[PDB]
Amino acid sequence: TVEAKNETFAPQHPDQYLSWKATSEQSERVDALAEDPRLVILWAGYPFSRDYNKPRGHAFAVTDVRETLRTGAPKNAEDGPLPMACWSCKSPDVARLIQKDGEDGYFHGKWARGGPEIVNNLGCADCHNTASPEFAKGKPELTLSRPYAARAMEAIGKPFEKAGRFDQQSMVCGQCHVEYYFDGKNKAVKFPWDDGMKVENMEQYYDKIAFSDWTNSLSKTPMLKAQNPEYETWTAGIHGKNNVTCIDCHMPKVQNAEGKLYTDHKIGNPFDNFAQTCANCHTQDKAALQKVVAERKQSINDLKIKVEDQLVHAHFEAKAALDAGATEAEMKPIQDDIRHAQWRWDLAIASHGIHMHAPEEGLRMLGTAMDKAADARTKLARLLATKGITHEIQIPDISTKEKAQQAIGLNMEQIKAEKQDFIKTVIPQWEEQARKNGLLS
Amino acid sequence: TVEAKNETFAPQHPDQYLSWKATSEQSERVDALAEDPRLVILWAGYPFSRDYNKPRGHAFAVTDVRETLRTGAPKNAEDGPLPMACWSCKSPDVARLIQKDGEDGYFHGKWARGGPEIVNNLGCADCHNTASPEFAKGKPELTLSRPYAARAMEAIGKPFEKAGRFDQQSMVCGQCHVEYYFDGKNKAVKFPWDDGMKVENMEQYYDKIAFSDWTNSLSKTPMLKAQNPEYETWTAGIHGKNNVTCIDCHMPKVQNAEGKLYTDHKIGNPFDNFAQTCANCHTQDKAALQKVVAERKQSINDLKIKVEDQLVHAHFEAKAALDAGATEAEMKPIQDDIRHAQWRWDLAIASHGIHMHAPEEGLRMLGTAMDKAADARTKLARLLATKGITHEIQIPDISTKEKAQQAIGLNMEQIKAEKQDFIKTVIPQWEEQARKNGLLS
Ligand code: HEC
Ligand code: HEC
Ligand code: HEC
Ligand code: HEC
Ligand code: HEC
Ligand code: HEC
Ligand code: HEC
Ligand code: HEC
Ligand code: HEC
Ligand code: HEC
Ligand SMILES: [Ca+2]
Ligand SMILES: [Ca+2]
Ligand SMILES: [Ca+2]
Ligand SMILES: [Ca+2]
Repeated sequence: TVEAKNETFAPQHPDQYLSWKATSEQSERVDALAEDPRLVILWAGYPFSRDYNKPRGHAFAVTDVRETLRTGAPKNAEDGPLPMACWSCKSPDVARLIQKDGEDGYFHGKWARGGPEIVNNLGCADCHNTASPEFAKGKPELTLSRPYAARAMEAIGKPFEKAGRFDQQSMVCGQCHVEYYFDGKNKAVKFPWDDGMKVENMEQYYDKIAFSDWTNSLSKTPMLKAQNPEYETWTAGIHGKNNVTCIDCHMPKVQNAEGKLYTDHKIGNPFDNFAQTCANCHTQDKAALQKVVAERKQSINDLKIKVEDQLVHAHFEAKAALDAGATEAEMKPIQDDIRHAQWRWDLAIASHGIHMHAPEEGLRMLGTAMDKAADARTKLARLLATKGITHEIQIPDISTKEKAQQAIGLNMEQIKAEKQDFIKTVIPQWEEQARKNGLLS
Repeated sequence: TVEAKNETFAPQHPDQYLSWKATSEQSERVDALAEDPRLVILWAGYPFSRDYNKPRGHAFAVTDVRETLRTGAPKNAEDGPLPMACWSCKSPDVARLIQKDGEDGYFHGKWARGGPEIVNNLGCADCHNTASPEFAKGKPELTLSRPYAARAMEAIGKPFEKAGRFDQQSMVCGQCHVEYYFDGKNKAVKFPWDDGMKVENMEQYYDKIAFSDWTNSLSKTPMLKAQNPEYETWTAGIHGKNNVTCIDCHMPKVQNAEGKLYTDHKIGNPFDNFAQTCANCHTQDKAALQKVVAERKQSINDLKIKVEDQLVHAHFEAKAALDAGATEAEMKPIQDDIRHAQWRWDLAIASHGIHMHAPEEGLRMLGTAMDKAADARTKLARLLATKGITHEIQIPDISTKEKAQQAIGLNMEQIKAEKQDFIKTVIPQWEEQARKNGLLS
């Protein structure tokens, strides 16, 4: 009884439906690896070294997971590199499948299996109990449609059904805008929050089970990957500490044409409606506030490049240590430091909003990253020395995305061509099947 | 015309005189070396590695400058390690001597020479144009009594006499609460503010004139020493950007018993009068705001110790490279890194208010310090290796202040005995002679 066909709700809720659909204006897909080719090196061996763009409007979540090189070109339902869990934060068909087949049944198999099932845009049933008779009368009836998120919120002592209205607001965004990992043989989504939401707590959670997302193919380090920890970092920042919710900024109360107030569902940049967002609580003018946010952004960006350069050197130094005959036992302490270094950097800047939500916390995390990178590179220079190398390790040319990608051994020409053929041929098949089954208009 | 004898003003200004005098209640003198022995290594070869306490009330300025091991135990007027400029920020007798002898004549010679002349506590004439007929009538008539401070404010585009009242408020504190160095053959106070007040701007200032405060005796690095940059860091923080002045927090407007409003001159912790400081602008309660502040403090403290431990190892590793035969040319790139890492560390935390005034700036500078300390240790590991040394360099025991000080060759028992002798026999000759000459009641 979850309804994933969002247009079902346009007659009854035009103001919310129309502004929801308007995230389709937020369409520029910015190539983040082209903007920062060092990311290719830090993510070598992981699909993020192939393709990683800045987020854009919710209306594109389904298109973007279909089009990313990360999911590749599966030839059938059992094929492709990634599991069903990649659909989880992209569409209300996930809520539909979880209800129909259960959680274990949803997470089983490959991403490719969900192709003709997960087809409606990120939408009403992701955040709302659209089954409640109250929803058609205009009450939000906010709900956690994702059970792993419900279990996470209980782990940090905020069970969602007991939380008040305002805590629940940020928690619906905290279904997806969080750090997570894939746990178990079915690769089910889990947020690593059992020990708390701080970078140190989560690093402790992964280290006590020896978890790794992948092995960096330069340094052979067992690495952790961070993903957009907005819920965690917002909680740590000044706004979170004062109960200023994601909604206060990103879904403000606005007036329709008749003057009736409703929640703006065009989720995007709060600066676009400054008068209804920051000016509700701040007296400073829009340009003054933009300029503060811009300066924190540039401070964080400058420091983040310095930490990435150290890390690029650490991975290439480890690779030269390995080629010189370093044993596993000689590399272990170095790989510990690189893993912890990169984990702190990644978490610090995996959220594109960190300079706004908790800039001090991002700056703190980068400083602790840089401390471990220093340990990695000092250990490495001593190790290379016992192998008779005492000069500076030279880095290949990584000045562009394409050069960084050939240097780590990716055959990009062939990767892109197989993707192109998959988008062209498989996607219309999936849509044809979904329409046939009544899953898509 | 300058009046250094503060008590002169008691009959006319009881509310201000009484609150001013009450700084003598902030009497705890906390030993920062004992809390943090790494400082003794980073400042090895410099007077701060002998004695460094946290600041206490203005009432103690003249006491603390006379009692500090840093000023040694001069036998006569041309003796001792420090110049006249150490008096500059401690007493209104400085304004009297600058007027009487001029700025050059005041700065010429040793600290010891001012001993029988600089005798009255930090007071009225340091911040007030007391000779104005408006002063006796109850108007502040704020003034910059230090001309080097006046040229510094011009240098940052904020001449004092053109500034509004609110800028002038913070400028008075800004005569002393700043980074400075000693310039030229008479060792004149100078604020390195010509290129601006950011860490990077002052770094350029010093590196452009090849200036060094001292040479670290372990690494032989020509080093820069930072001093309490409250004015610079407060300007960088969110309060300074919203024109919340030093005064709004540290010298608030209060009522006397008769209800007349006056400025509390008991300059201290703004949390002691929360209802008249933070509560003027914030609706959070005291416990909540104390908690956010203590949290920033801990964040900066933790990261600071990380950078310090890196810099402790760098200095000892540089010592070991020198002992293993490294030439000046081989040390030079390492020493430049040490100098830059340590400059950014020292400026980041030499203000004890940074976690309140500009916590993100402190954090940012600490992370850039860390980047340079990393480069130093990496180059040092490579250099040590070319000399046949491939093991980690063992550090001596520095777990207490006394152990650290022995490790850098300070005979603390003799230093302390000499100071005690000076405090016992010279201080009273200075005071008796000041009294005889009418300078001290
Ligand atoms: C399984 C490994 C996947 C893959 C292949 C993708 N997702 Fe996600 N995703 C989540 C959130 C909050 C965002 C926007 C915030 C941000 O990116 O900073 C994204 C974005 C995407 C994109 C678009 C941007 C890009 O990387 O190109 C793509 C292509 C993408 N995803 C693919 C949230 C989640 C989850 C919430 C717990 C889960 C699980 C996943 N994503 C899993 C995957
Ligand atoms: C798909 C097109 C829809 C529709 C029809 C609705 N929403 Fe949402 N919604 C979200 C949040 C956090 C709120 C605020 C709840 C609160 O104020 O406490 C709302 C609000 C509503 C309402 C209530 C009336 C209103 O305008 O405030 C209604 C009828 C409504 N919505 C309809 C959150 C989300 C989402 C989070 C990512 C998504 C997606 C949607 N809503 C989608 C829809
Ligand atoms: C709760 C009301 C929120 C808030 C405040 C935001 N989201 Fe999401 N989001 C999700 C994914 C997969 C993306 C990437 C989509 C893509 O690139 O194709 C996003 C993106 C955003 C943004 C960026 C918008 C832009 O124009 O850049 C913003 C500001 C944002 N989100 C805020 C995934 C999810 C969810 C999975 C079902 C849910 C629930 C939310 N987001 C909820 C929220
Ligand atoms: C509650 C946990 C959330 C979540 C899920 C998001 N936000 Fe914010 N955010 C705010 C502003 C002004 C920006 C733009 C920053 C800039 O212009 O430089 C953002 C950014 C984001 C993003 C990234 C968007 C992108 O395209 O990269 C995301 C995914 C995001 N937010 C989600 C403002 C605020 C707030 C102002 C007080 C608060 C509260 C939140 N955001 C909270 C959250
Ligand atoms: C719209 C996107 C914005 C922007 C740019 C900012 N805010 Fe807020 N804010 C609120 C509260 C209660 C505080 C704490 C200080 C206080 O007690 O008043 C803040 C703080 C800030 C800061 C300083 C902290 C920092 O992170 O550097 C800044 C730079 C800032 N804000 C910018 C309250 C609110 C709101 C209440 C519902 C809303 C909406 C906003 N703020 C929105 C924004
Ligand atoms: C302008 C009104 C101010 C403000 C807000 C403060 N000062 Fe000063 N200060 C000076 C010296 C030498 C010290 C150390 C004294 C000692 O330890 O013996 C201080 C100390 C302070 C404090 C710390 C008080 C405490 O209990 O810890 C504070 C909060 C403080 N100052 C604020 C020197 C000077 C000046 C030299 C002539 C001037 C002018 C100022 N300070 C001005 C201000
Ligand atoms: C304007 C340039 C100044 C100057 C010269 C000083 N302050 Fe502040 N400060 C504030 C608070 C709450 C503290 C205590 C922090 C804590 O409780 O953990 C401080 C601290 C200082 C110090 C150090 C005092 C010490 O004994 O260690 C000094 C020398 C100092 N300040 C001087 C609060 C504020 C403000 C609140 C918004 C404002 C503005 C300023 N201070 C401005 C300045
Ligand atoms: C007395 C010691 C305090 C303390 C503990 C704090 N303040 Fe203030 N504050 C003021 C303004 C204009 C802002 C900007 C946010 C906004 O636009 O409202 C702030 C911000 C803060 C924060 C958040 C930013 C940060 O530095 O982390 C915090 C934690 C904070 N303040 C604490 C204004 C004032 C005042 C106006 C005259 C005064 C007084 C204070 N603040 C005093 C304090
Ligand atoms: C331009 C201002 C200025 C100059 C010049 C100056 N001081 Fe200070 N001094 C301060 C301020 C402000 C404080 C308190 C703030 C702090 O120390 O964090 C301080 C604190 C002190 C203290 C108490 C704290 C401690 O370190 O034990 C002593 C002692 C001291 N100074 C000695 C000296 C000596 C010796 C010299 C000259 C080498 C000197 N001062 C020069 C501004 C100055
Ligand atoms: C280190 C700075 C400082 C010193 C020392 C100092 N004052 Fe002040 N005084 C100020 C400031 C700042 C103001 C506030 C000006 C304003 O409100 O704009 C002020 C205000 C005043 C006023 C105006 C009325 C009022 O209370 O606002 C008088 C009178 C005054 N002080 C007298 C004195 C006396 C008497 C002494 C010595 C016992 C003294 N000051 C020492 C800084 C200082
Ligand atoms: Ca975007
Ligand atoms: Ca992860
Ligand atoms: Ca103190
Ligand atoms: Ca200095």
